[PDB]
Amino acid sequence: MSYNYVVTAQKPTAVNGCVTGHFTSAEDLNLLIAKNTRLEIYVVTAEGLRPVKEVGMYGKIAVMELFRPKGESKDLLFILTAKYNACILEYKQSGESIDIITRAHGNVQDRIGRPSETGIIGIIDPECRMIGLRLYDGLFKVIPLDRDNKELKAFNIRLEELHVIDVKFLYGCQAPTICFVYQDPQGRHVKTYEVSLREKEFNKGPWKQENVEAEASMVIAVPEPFGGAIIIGQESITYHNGDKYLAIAPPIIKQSTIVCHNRVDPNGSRYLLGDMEGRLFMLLLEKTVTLKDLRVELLGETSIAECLTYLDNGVVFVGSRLGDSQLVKLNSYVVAMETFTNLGPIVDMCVVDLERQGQGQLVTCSGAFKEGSLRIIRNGIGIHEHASIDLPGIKGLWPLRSDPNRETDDTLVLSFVGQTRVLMLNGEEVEETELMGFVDDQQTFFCGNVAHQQLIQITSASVRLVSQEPKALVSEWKEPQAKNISVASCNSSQVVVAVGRALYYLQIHPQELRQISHTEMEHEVACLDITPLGDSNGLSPLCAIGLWTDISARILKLPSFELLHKEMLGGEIIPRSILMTTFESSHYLLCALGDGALFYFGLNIETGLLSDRKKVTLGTQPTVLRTFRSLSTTNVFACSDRPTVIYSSNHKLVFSNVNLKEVNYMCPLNSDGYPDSLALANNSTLTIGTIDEIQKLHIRTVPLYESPRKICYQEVSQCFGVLSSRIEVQGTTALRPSASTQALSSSVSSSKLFSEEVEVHNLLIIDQHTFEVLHAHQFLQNEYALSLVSCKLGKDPNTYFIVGTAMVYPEEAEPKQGRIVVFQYSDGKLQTVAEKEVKGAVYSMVEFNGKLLASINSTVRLYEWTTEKELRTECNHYNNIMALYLKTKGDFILVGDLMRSVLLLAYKPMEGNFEEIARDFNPNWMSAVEILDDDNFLGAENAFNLFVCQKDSTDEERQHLQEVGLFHLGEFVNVFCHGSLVMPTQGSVLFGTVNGMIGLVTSLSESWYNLLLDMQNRLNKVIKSVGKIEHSFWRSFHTERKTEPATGFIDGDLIESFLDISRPKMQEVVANLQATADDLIKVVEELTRIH
Amino acid sequence: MLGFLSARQTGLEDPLRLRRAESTRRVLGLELNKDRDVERIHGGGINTLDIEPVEGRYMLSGGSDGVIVLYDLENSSRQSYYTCKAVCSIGRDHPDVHRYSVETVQWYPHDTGMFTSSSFDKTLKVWDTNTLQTADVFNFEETVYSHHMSPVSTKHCLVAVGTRGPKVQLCDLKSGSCSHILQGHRQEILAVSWSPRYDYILATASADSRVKLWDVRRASGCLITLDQHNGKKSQAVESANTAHNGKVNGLCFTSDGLHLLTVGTDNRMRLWNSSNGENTLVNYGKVCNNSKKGLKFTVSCGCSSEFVFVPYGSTIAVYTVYSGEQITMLKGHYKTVDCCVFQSNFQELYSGSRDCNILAWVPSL
Repeated sequence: MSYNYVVTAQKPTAVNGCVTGHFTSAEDLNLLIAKNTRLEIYVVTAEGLRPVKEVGMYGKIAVMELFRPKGESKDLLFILTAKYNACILEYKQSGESIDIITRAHGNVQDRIGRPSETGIIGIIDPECRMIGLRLYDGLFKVIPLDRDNKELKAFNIRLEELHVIDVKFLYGCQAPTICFVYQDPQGRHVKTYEVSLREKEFNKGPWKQENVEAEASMVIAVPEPFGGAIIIGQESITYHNGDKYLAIAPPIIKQSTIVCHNRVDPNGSRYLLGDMEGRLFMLLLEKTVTLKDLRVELLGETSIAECLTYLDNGVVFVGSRLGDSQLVKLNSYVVAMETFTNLGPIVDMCVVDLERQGQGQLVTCSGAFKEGSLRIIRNGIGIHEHASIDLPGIKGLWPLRSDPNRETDDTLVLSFVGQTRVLMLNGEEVEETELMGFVDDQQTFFCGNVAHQQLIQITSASVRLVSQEPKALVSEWKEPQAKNISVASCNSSQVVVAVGRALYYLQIHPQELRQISHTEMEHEVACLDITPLGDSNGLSPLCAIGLWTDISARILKLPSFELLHKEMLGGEIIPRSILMTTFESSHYLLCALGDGALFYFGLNIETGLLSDRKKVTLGTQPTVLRTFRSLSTTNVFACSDRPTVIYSSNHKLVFSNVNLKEVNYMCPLNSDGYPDSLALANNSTLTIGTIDEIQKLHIRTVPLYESPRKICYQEVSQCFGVLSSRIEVQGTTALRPSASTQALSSSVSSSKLFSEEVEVHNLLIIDQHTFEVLHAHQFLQNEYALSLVSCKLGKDPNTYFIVGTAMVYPEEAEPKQGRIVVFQYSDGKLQTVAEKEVKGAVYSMVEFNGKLLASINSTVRLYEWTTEKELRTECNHYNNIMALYLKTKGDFILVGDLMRSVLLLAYKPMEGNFEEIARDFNPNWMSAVEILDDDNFLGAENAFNLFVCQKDSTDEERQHLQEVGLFHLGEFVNVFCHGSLVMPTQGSVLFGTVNGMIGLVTSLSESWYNLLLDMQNRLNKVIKSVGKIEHSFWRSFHTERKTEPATGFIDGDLIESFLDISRPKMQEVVANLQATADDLIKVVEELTRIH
Repeated sequence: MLGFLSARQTGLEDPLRLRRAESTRRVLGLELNKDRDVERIHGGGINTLDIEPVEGRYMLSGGSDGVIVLYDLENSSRQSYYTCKAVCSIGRDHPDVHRYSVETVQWYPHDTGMFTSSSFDKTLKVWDTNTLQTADVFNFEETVYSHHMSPVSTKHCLVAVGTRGPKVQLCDLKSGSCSHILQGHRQEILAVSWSPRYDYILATASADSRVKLWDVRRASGCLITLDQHNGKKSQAVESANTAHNGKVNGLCFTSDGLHLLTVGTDNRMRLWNSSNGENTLVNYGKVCNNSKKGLKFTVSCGCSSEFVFVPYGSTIAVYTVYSGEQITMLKGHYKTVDCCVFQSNFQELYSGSRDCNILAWVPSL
């Protein structure tokens, strides 16, 4: 609402550059990683990468290089922004306090110029004589390192060659000499210039230019011996020193284009190479001393490499924009010792609230090609590991208090296989012990404290009752015929074990175990629970059971074992655990199957009647439950492959994910040294600890090995629709199996309508739980899935997946054909309901008020869904250049255009037509569009900018949209969607970006906006930004045609930074304002509640 | 196009490369937009057009009829087809209307609320767009061929006025001023242009067959004078340092400001280094220029390739600036094309001609 807050929910994960040197100390080996706005420093150690510092830059890092001028203790850092801020950074550490000083800084932007096609290039003379920059066609900027230039004052040199592919300073030259590949009509060539710092002009190169490969894209300068330059083309690799010409054309590299390289040896004997297909390569140079020959070997397969650097001893870092970045060890083959999560380009995403809880969860289409996946981003509660002790095998855990006087848990019992073990756990120290009266030689089904200062241990063999003042054993109950115990359930007084289908009810009395009720069950007992609700006794009137065979949860009258309620759960999957518990006031029955399905019921301590059935699936593995009391209230822990904590708030169940990997069993443990903590055990280890108050994002990956494009969620079908594209090459076939080919069932478009590597397009039906690919529909040859929608249309009750496409032929620049296709997925079958032919590409679609709204090329049109199951066109709006983006609120439509920016178009139900309401008369290239509310409109610029439009308030000129906001995001936004990752500010929008950063936008009242605005400004003065860049510059809306101060946007990243600043530095900022200290602390803290 | 999207989207290529790269694809697909009309007012042929620099919605025209028209080029409709209606006009009745042909009209840069006109009535008039009344008027001893202001900055208020006199005229919009004179041209100055790039550099072209670049801050002398032979030919004075073999009636700077384009009556177009004034020797072939007055032409901007659009006959010749290839000759007009201006926003083009009509040229596909 004209006042907007933007905060980063997830930093960018993509790596645009990596470099390796001695930055932090002359004797440290450093690895530096630039992730967009983010700079990560590391020290390479004996084992692993020690992280040291991470800093934000106000800008997108274009260039990162370390270099060492004569007279410096250690390497210096040179950075160039994409807004062209230049800086020279030093690493300065005083004690454990650690700062990055700006030694020199300036902005090298030219007022105007033609941005070069292959992009910004930073380079540095091997002698640190100058920094070269090729920013624009026609010029070469020189930043002299000769004198002491603290302002980084630079100057251009006219470059006659107007098309330059790549350039590098050459080693070993009496004056800085650049070598470069450039294109003119007659071809591509490699040329050289000396750079006169006195003449401020170029001089003739040391060696004359030579013709090079038509596709030669990449220049490597070779170190002092051999000298010269190596030039990587798509087909061949050539070497030029100026006296000698060496060229090789390996067949092995023809398949891909080589996009990056790293020198391994300092003498330049070995270079790493990498390509768009993921192949790592080794380039070798054989050897008064000169170069004999070149050789290429294929080292392996890593993430598609944006950039790569060798560290030491066979470990290589892989930066990847397109997918997970890697740390990989070399062998013939390559193994990834480490994997760094990157939500790759987030091409699309959607917010789903599964479990029908309060909270959102994000599912993204991420990466591309080999690296494509879905990522599931959700919030969750982490846990603290105080102790983790290796105990493979744990089949169960129980807390026990041994000393009846002590109110603290002193004993952890662990059941194993044919045995039970007992933990002494004195303080923070845990060691194996024995316990009298307890058998170690059987596996333990249940144990704990019980009535009259006694202990009980149930096993496969007997239920053994134990007096704990003397210890030893008082009573024991075995099955009459001495058969084995199937399942165990016991509360402080009562006990029920089941042997097969048979059931025994026991009570606990002084030095006695009293059997009362007995019965045999229709089918075999699966799980039981007797935990008493409402107490008033300590005796439970009811019994909780579930069975094999019929798969039923049943509640029985405990004394009699008569059946109160039997609910039929259905399906081949049998119940793993059943639990009775109370949240708030209300009584639930919880029963969790072996597939992760957890049903929860309304329970009556009287009827035993289960009412209002509900089910959520958390996890795919059998889920076992344990109750644990956390401070005020009782919570149920759920152990599974997606471990979850379940409780109540506002009298409606809440399921919090837990940021752990997998948990087989758990019990709460509070000891004198481990207070109110939890006992968790997985297949390998038994870990101890507590729940982390603060929620951090948890991320899961579903690798597709092909490219996700759109994704959307069909609730009734309990699955996601996803449009994917795999590449095949010339009939065609893939290089690798991907999600589209792994499908359990699959179909191919039969359409009759329309009649060296090609995209093949699939609609994937994907299960919302297993995330397996249920079905794959493959489109026509040369068909493209563009837009995808899940909705029901017209008076027709069926929910459909609707997909717009285009026919992509090589001969044509924009598609003159395409189609809309209605699919329905029900009863595990993908059905094609209908087709609609269209005169071109369907770039976007949105369900509009029970109608379908699609855009085709220049045309935005509305479809109605007939009683005949078809699409009848209602109205066209033809005034557009390219309509790429659609959003809707009510009868309002927001249309994102390629260049014409945005339009609020409306539907007059009366005339059955379209009327333009208002337009943005500022031309902008749109990435995304969102409607904030009936008035304000959010939009994303091609240039990494955000803006906001608003319906104005007299003449017929009310058709003019005012711009009430402008902000430079620094990220390219692919998708906007309403929703939040949680549960002062109205509204919440999330956005996915190319670098993987996830943002959130929300609205503020003017009173707030202004407060934060001042706070921003005072904060700015006090905070020392890295490159000495100006924050207000950083955020200033900027393009070719415009540069303006950000307005109507508060930078959350900047504001949330106020909590980390020095206590005094805080009081400095506060000062006068418009308010004191802890007041702002309070505010800024609340503002973090939003993500 | 689908590739443009999917690339930009997976961030394969830089979003503003694909953007430039598309933009050029469009210029290439340029054709006469028969779906867009411009409302006819001018009774005399259209001598000049200028599209508002920021956001480019409104455009100024001027006629041999001495009228100035102001159009809104935007479309409010449900439809793709529309006319560009004239918002305002300086007409036969307007007290301050020009008496003779209006040769140039230019938006005061950096302030939309004011535009400027020069005429053959020997005046330069400074207008005010809201009030549509005069603001400043300047008079000259001779007819005004070309005027211009610096697109680069607010560091100064100077206008450069080309007149029949051999002296180049610098009028200062701040106060009345204009005692500032550039000397050394021997004939009519038929064109004047400020560098897009440098604040104080101006380029002047004269019937004296010469082109000079000045730093106006200097009391005496120019910076360079364009010699078409790069001085490989030894001439007596009065001969040497000529741009063309005829009147030089056109001037344009390439978008970056690093080169100059001149059109002569010698039927040639030459591209020059804007710094040292060397001839780059780009071909272009024969380009017909017979005009006795000045010749307005323009350059593309914001695309991979830079194009120049120069009126050629009743057509508009499109060339590539650096390469020197003729792309196409845009044909809509039935009589001689006097000027054309480029719409930077959408890659469209607008042309004025002696048929008293303004044609719209938009890219197709």
